[PDB]
Amino acid sequence: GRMHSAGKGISSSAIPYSRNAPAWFKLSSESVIEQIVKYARKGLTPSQIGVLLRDAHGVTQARVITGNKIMRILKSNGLAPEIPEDLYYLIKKAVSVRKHLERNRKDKDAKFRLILIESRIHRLARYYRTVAVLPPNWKYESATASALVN
Amino acid sequence: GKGKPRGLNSARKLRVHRRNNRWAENNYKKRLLGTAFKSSPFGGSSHAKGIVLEKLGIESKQPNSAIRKCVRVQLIKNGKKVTAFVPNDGCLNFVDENDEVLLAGFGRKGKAKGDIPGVRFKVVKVSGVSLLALWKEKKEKPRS
Amino acid sequence: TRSSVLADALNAINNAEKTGKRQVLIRPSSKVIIKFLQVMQKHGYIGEFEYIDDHRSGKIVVQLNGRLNKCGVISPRFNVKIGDIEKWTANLLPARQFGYVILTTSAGIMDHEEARRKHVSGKILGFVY
Amino acid sequence: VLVQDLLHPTAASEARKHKLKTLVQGPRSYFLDVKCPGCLNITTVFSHAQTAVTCESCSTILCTPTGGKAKLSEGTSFRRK
RNA sequence: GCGGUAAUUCCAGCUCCAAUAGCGUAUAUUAAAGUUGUUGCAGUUAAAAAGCUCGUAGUUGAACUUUGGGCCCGGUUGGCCGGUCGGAUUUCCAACGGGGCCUCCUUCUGGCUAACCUUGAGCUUGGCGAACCAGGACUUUUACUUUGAAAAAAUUAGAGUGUUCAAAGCAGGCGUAUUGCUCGAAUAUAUUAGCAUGGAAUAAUAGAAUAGGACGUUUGGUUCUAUUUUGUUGGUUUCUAGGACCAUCGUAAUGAUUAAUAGGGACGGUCGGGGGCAUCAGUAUUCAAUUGUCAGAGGUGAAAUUCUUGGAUUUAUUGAAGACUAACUACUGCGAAAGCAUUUGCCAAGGACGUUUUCAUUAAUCAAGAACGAAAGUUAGGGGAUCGAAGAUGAUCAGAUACCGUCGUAGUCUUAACCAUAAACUAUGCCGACUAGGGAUCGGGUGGUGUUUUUUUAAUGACCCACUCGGCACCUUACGAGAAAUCAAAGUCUUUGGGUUCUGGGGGGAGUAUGGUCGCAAGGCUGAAACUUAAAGGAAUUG
RNA sequence: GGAUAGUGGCCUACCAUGGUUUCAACGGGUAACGGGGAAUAAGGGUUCGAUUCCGGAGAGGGAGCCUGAGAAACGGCUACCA
Ligand SMILES: [Mg+2]
Ligand SMILES: [Mg+2]
Ligand SMILES: [Mg+2]
Ligand SMILES: [Mg+2]
Ligand SMILES: [Mg+2]
Ligand SMILES: [Mg+2]
Ligand SMILES: [Mg+2]
Ligand SMILES: [Mg+2]
Ligand SMILES: [Mg+2]
Ligand SMILES: [Mg+2]
Ligand SMILES: [Mg+2]
Ligand SMILES: [Mg+2]
Ligand SMILES: [Mg+2]
Ligand SMILES: [Mg+2]
Ligand SMILES: [Mg+2]
Ligand SMILES: [Mg+2]
Ligand SMILES: [Mg+2]
Ligand SMILES: [Mg+2]
Ligand SMILES: [Mg+2]
Ligand SMILES: [Mg+2]
Ligand SMILES: [Mg+2]
Ligand SMILES: [Mg+2]
Ligand SMILES: [Mg+2]
Ligand SMILES: [Mg+2]
Ligand SMILES: [Mg+2]
Ligand SMILES: [Mg+2]
Ligand SMILES: [Mg+2]
Ligand SMILES: [Mg+2]
Ligand SMILES: [Mg+2]
Ligand SMILES: [Mg+2]
Ligand SMILES: [Mg+2]
Repeated sequence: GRMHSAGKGISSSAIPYSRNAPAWFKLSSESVIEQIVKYARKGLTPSQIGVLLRDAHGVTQARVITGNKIMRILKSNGLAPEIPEDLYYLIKKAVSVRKHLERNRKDKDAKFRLILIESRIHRLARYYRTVAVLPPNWKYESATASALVN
Repeated sequence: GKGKPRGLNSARKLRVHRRNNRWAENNYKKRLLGTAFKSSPFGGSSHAKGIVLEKLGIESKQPNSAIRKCVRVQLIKNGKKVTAFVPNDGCLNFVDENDEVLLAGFGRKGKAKGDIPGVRFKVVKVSGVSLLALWKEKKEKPRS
Repeated sequence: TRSSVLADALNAINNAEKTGKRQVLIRPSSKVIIKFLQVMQKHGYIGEFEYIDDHRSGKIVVQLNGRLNKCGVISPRFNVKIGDIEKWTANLLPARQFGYVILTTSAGIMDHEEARRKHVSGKILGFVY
Repeated sequence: VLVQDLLHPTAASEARKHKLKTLVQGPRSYFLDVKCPGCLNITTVFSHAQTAVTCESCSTILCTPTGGKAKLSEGTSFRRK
């Protein structure tokens, strides 16, 4: 694996077998969806929303507490971001590494690593265009990348 | 995956790949380039007729010491010059000079036959009277 | 990545038979796995095998025995016609009185003889002998 | 070897196996029920909490994130859930 | 290969041998050739893994969705009877796959109304449309495979048959031979594409996700078309008949597959001689100034060039320059490779780990196209302390324009821009899977009344033990491979198929010629032929 | 619209800027007429097919045309070239 490296580290979550959970839960999903949306109203992404519920409260997954997923929960309430959370993070890393090169001409390491990052941006924009979540003729460019992050 | 693609829809790769590597063969090289037409003093033919120019004292390759008694022949149809061997014991006497001789290869398919350097043709007929028949004194060379 | 689960599954079956074992673990146990082994166990080459149902893709544990000689996959799965069955069975079978060529037809998965008994053809999956 | 029961292995070996490479993968982690000192305000927390979790009544601390399990507060009490 | 004075090899005689009305030679072509390699080659070292990484095209790509229907035969799980004292059986209700036979399909307008509830007394007057048809609005599209028609004749295989046999040819054969009779002149093969047709496993494709989604015996309405009748033909109408569209009451378990020991990303604590910029230090080397002292010092195998009583070397004191970053420093770390080690700060990045977080197949490998790419080299500066291609000398020597000694410019250093090479080597492309044991170590983690230091005492930190994930490696053996050397990969390859990229086809000529192309240039990339010829090793063995 | 026996940029006027292409266009070579077939082949293949049959082209090279149902005909005609 590790498309843009040589690493082969298999380090990931292990979802429990029991698709119903946790068998010691407090009040049901009617309050979970209310808490998920309010964390979404303050700008937290589903990754951050899921982590906060997972540890601060007890939520193995919002996917077994509620039949839906967090992003679909946010999407149904009208809080889906203009770009998917993952793509927004590749873009910001590209903006950060691009500004670094503007101060350091000779950093060829940054040159190699910026190329790899944008290729991941391209392979996601291409994928997101087929799914129709992102509009077509949507292209990443360096000129508008900084304005797109914020 | 053994190299070569195995996809059911990769016949295009396999056929084109085979075309590019077929050039490393020698027979496929000469055939399609038509070198024998453009080179190899004959025209891709097995025999040619020419005029004897002189006699030669070619010496034998290692390990061998002998004189081979060949002749320089200029071909009729294209004017090219070749060296041809006169095979038999004492058959250089029948090919004296200016005669119109017929030549054949040596069976090495375009290269020198034995310890004779750079000679890839032999005399098969002098004055159109079948040189072999002269060595066995069966026929007589024409007077003119 | 993984392209054929059947290639990985059958390779695991052979490598356990080469080393003398009676069992092997199969991941990730596609549908064509069971159909391939279901044919294999009807001819006595493998016998009992078990499906461990994880919620991801499934697992298969097989109980082996020394009957099997080789069980592989021919990739790609060529289209074989009813007249071309002979060529496949001559090339990749040790003899013509035993061994089976597993090839998928429109009527499910079957051996080269059941195809002749039914006079149907299709694509080729593999071989066991 | 060459005859092993892969169907029902001993749990001692299953405890040794990585959480991915076992018979059926599952989370080795768990959820705590930590008693905040002072007011009861019983709350639940992840073992690898990964955030500085704290209660609403007295929002000082319950745990600290770490590269492994979460270290609990020095003075507190917890019950395995 | 024979032939240089005993030729089984030439020239002949004698004898023998092969094919034989034919035999030989030359060239081409086929088999031999698994030396074209789809089946079925090779790529550590013999020829060949591009220096490395990125990535449109191309090829390949985890798993997941109900099984025409019947009639018999026989197996495996179950199931009372345990009628034998915890062992097995039959007439059995079921499932599962085997073997043999016969083997609804989207509706409506209408007919045969059909198979007819049709029954008239034991052959009668009246059922539901495909079982046969004309039209109706819809119709998810493919690849694949079966079967059928078509693929001229001759030719190919092949049936029959008198050329006397045979190659042939399609003839011929049978009678009382006075009148005559009669069988044949088959059959098969024929890829691919098109047509018709059955199957629907495998591999794709589309649908219901800010529902403009489906059914609708319903309810307003808009629009269009239209036949037989109204008494005729046209110009207006009503319902009726048929589309289409529009809204809610009315029906639905209303409508989103796992979450890959695939991938991307997030987070938390780390980690490292990863990168860039600024900053700091060390001693050394050279030089210089000051001081004492003395005559040698340097170099080498031996010397000599060379510096020296105007003080060389050495000692002492201080300073400057530029480069390097010792010992720590190892079968250890990081990086795509090239490469990377004094110190601190700032900037951005990254692998591994942990994760009951998130997305959801975004993936593997890649023509064309590119980023980086040691050293040397180029252009322009800065720098120019060390060492130092050219050169001057002293040697050495038969020569020495070489090795060695003394000097010594371009460079070594740097900024800016080119260069694109290396034995850029693991002479091992990348991705994925499985197959034997052992210890050590790095990063993260897990558990343990373990040990130590703090506040004897907690947390920590550092150690110990067991285990685990990832990594740089090492040890043993061969069931395995190989041509051996050797190899846990170079294994799972005549029992030959996981995906994919690149390269090779006897040695040379030759990385030459030529034409393009890049470069300021040096040259890089691409790249033959004519001609030549049985002649060097990968590997081992004995000397 | 003209022309043809007819469709058609076949030709003409006007209008639009299209059409083919890494699934190899376009260009170049062929000691290339194409097939039915021939040689050799365990299987897969390789090489050949000017040539007894089918289709196409040509009458020394081009062009043009009469007659005729049918020819751009050549043992028909006209011109230039050799
Ligand atoms: Mg992995
Ligand atoms: Mg394929
Ligand atoms: Mg070598
Ligand atoms: Mg080599
Ligand atoms: Mg290499
Ligand atoms: Mg694809
Ligand atoms: Mg089709
Ligand atoms: Mg996963
Ligand atoms: Mg971190
Ligand atoms: Mg660094
Ligand atoms: Mg002094
Ligand atoms: Mg270290
Ligand atoms: Mg150091
Ligand atoms: Mg790749
Ligand atoms: Mg090279
Ligand atoms: Mg190399
Ligand atoms: Mg591997
Ligand atoms: Mg380790
Ligand atoms: Mg390492
Ligand atoms: Mg070759
Ligand atoms: Mg060669
Ligand atoms: Mg020799
Ligand atoms: Mg050797
Ligand atoms: Mg027109
Ligand atoms: Mg027009
Ligand atoms: Mg021609
Ligand atoms: Mg003809
Ligand atoms: Mg003509
Ligand atoms: Mg003529
Ligand atoms: Mg004419
Ligand atoms: Mg004539």
